[PDB]
Amino acid sequence: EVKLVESGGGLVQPGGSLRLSCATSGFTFTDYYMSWVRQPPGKALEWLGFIRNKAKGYTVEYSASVKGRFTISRDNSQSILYLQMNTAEDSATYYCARDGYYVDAMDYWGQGTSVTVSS
Amino acid sequence: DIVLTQSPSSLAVSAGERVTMSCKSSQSLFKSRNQKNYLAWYQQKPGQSPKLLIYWASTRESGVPDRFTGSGSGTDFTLTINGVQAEDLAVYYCKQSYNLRTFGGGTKLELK
Ligand SMILES: O=C(O)[C@@]1(O)C[C@@H](O)[C@@H](O)[C@@H]([C@H](O)CO)O1
Ligand SMILES: [Mg+2]
Repeated sequence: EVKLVESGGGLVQPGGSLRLSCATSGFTFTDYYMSWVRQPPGKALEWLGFIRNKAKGYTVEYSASVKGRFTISRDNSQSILYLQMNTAEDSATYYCARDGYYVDAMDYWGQGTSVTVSS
Repeated sequence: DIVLTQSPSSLAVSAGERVTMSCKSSQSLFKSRNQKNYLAWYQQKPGQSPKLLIYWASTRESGVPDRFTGSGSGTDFTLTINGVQAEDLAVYYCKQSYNLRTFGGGTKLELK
């Protein structure tokens, strides 16, 4: 049974930093890519970036919207994905999802974690 | 910078009837290599996490009911729901995986 679980979301304020976590299981973690997708309340899904698998070298990719400010890390021994957010529009529900060049899609998703922004 | 336009923004139907929705890409998502269309459809029920319905334009994911059918290639793609069920109330996103990943605006399906 595949599992993805996001956590580490809450209230913050622009310029600040927030660390998001995605504990996984039920599959060979290192065999798959891992993408982060967000969704502002009542808006569309937005792909933020992913980190490739074992054969690819765990290299990372980003969307122009978050590139630089955001960074994506993974723990190949514990099978946990990370989204290190740095620095009003970033507010949203944050989903981590299993990705890869097998089906070229995110075939498994977490339940997301809410990130708000209030002074 | 790939742009996927989904049409229409929203639509409503009764349970049991047939619906189609469009996903047009500003760039071809077809790779001559493996001869695959790097487009996928995602179903998102209200207040729930997105689910993969179809990949490679026309390939149905495991567990997905046969009433969902993806079609098209290049820049024109279509999602067809044959005999809509109440469970189908959701927002349907098309997503290009040709270069990185990009989501369409999404099409919200209502069931009255
Ligand atoms: O960036 C990737 O490593 C990746 O392999 C993801 C695949 O889904 C696919 O999009 C691929 C491009 O199509 C280039 O081949 O890039
Ligand atoms: Mg699968």
